[PDB]
This record gives sequence, C-alpha cells and structure tokens, in this order.
Amino acid sequence: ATLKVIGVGGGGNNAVNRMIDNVEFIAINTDGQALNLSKAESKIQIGEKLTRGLGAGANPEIGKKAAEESREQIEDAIQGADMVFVTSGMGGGTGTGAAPVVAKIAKEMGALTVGVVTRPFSFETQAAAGVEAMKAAVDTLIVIPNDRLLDIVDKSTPMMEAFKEADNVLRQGVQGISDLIAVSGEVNLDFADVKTIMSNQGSALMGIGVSSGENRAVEAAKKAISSPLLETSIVGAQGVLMNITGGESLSLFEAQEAADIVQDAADEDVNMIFGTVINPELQDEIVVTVIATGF
Repeated sequence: ATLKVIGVGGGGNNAVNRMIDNVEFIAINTDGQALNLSKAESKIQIGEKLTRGLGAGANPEIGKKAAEESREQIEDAIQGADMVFVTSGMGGGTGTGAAPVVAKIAKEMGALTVGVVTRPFSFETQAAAGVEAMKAAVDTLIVIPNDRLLDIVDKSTPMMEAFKEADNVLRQGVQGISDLIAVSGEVNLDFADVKTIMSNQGSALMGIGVSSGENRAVEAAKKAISSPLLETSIVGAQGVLMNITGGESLSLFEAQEAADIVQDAADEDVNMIFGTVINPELQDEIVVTVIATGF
C-alpha cells in the first residue's frame, strides 16, 4: 500500500520538512519561493496564472482557486496512492484554502484521505474557518499537537488501521454516527469549541493509542482515552466503539486487557461494541481506537 503525505502552504511545507528529516512526500504551494526550501522530492506550484503580480494579503480563497487551477498537476502527483495525509500545518496564508481542495481531489481519486490539523483553533475564527473546510473535504479529520507531528509518520501503519476503522464507521453509520473527529496526544481542545463544527446529532470522538512491548495493550488503551476530549466525553457517552488491532502475538486475552480499561472508564449503562483484529502485517505493535458518541 502506497502512503502520501501532502504539505500545503507555508505551514505545510514546514510540516513536510520536519517529517522528512516508507512514505512519499509532496509539497504544494502558491508561493514558489517557499517551494525551493522543500526537501520534498515532488513539488507543485499551484495557481501560477491566478497569482501573477500578487503581493501580500493573500487569503484562503486565492489558494482554493489556485488549487482548482492546478488540479491536473495535483492529480498527477497523487496518482497511485492508497492513503493520503494532507496538512496545512501552522500559520495562515493560502494553504488554508488549498488544503481542502487537495483533499477533495485525492478523494475523487479514491485514496483514503485524512486531514491532519496541528493549528490551534476554537469555535465558541480564520483558523477555525480552515478547520471546517478541511472537515467537509476529508474522509477523516485528526487533530494532533504540532510537537507530536512525527507520530503520524512514525506509526503510520498502526494509524493506517485506525483511519480505515474511522472511515468504515462513518460510512456504515454504526450506532448512528454521521460525523467524526479523531484525536491523538494531549490536545488543547474543549468539547464546547468543537461541537459547533460537528453535527447537531450523531457526532463522535475517536481517540487513538499505539504501543509496543511490555504492558502494551493497557498502555495503548490508556493513551486512547487520555486526551482531554476523550477523557471528558467517554464519561457521559451513551455508545462506545472499541477496537484493538494487532499481529499474530496478540491473543484474545491480551485484547481483553485493553477492553477492560475502556469499559471501566465508560459508565455502567453504555452500549459498547468491542472488536479485536489479529492482522499479521502489524508485527509487534498494537493500535487501540475508542470511539465515543451519544452525548
């Protein structure tokens, strides 16, 4: 399976470069100056015509249209990808507008598309606007802190299994879920300021944990419900979807070690679906996803 990490804009090119220091990287920008600082092997300047003689003040809309203009070139850089990771990293600029369009393009190619947001936002507004557009355009949105960025590439295969699970849940509409946001690590986010992006009903929150070695099942399950969002939400949650995936060394009894951690954290009357996959391509790592819904 081919994975592609796409960095869009000032922040995204800076995101890609830190990650570069088994994944193809692609750097997209309306600003060709920034494109020369990229160590990406494949770089794409978008909106050459639209941006001629432009100066400061470049907004999201410029970048959105710019990406539509260079659509074919974006398609040729994504050709053959099974999964795609798109980020516009920190900061503003044109990437905020372009990154959704890039995501939308890869989806119509049929790649599983994941939006990575590291830029702080709150909804209780320019950054926040960008987050909403990304979320309409991707299969799954994951919010993660910037200092934890390297995890999405360091544990890309476990996190691959997590986003497939999220894409499956969101399309089947399991337990009525119609809208889903994923979280990794300690995020500065509050339910209040996320409930606005998400649906009036059927919204869900997914935590992820990946771990290996001694006590791995329990530490993954712990990591999964550790971020503020999950910690608060899983308590009142009416439904919980739990999944642990591992390779041949995982046994049902180890899996159950994780399921117990989560079940102790959800309240007593929860409707909890617990799944366990043994998947050889995982080797020695395990991934725990905990999906909460029904707030």
